[PDB]
Amino acid sequence: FPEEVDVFTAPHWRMKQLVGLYCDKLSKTNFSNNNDFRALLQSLYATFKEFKMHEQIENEYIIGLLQQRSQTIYNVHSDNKLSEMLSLFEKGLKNVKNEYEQLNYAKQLKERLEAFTRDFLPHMKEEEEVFQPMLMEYFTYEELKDIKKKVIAQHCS
Ligand SMILES: [Fe+3]
Ligand SMILES: [Fe+3]
Repeated sequence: FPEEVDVFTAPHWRMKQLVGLYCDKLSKTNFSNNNDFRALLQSLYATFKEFKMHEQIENEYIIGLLQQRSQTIYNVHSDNKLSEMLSLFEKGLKNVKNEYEQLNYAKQLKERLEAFTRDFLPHMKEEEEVFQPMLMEYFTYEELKDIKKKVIAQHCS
């Protein structure tokens, strides 16, 4: 699809960049060290806050509009369980004090992140492969250009 009407590709480039970044940080983190541990969780909190913003922008500026026009999207836009990811990080930052707790938490953190990323990727793929074509049908080219402008503005501060 032409770039100027593509409402998912650039934002998803950023989200994918962020996934790569936290996967790298996760692999290098020494979970036995409290400073490494906290730094990782603070980074995750920031990243997943941006994920949360991303989904919100989509709901408000894209999906909301699309659902109003198509009338055929019955479950639509998954949730990705971001609030619960954030609550997990918060518990690590607030309740984990020593090495035993850090290493037990780490096992669960890794499992939960793997699960999230396993769902996040297909979620983004569906938007690109299913929603984008639909937008092409229910909006004019110029309408989509304007939607993209708003979407980019919200994503980029
Ligand atoms: Fe989404
Ligand atoms: Fe998305």
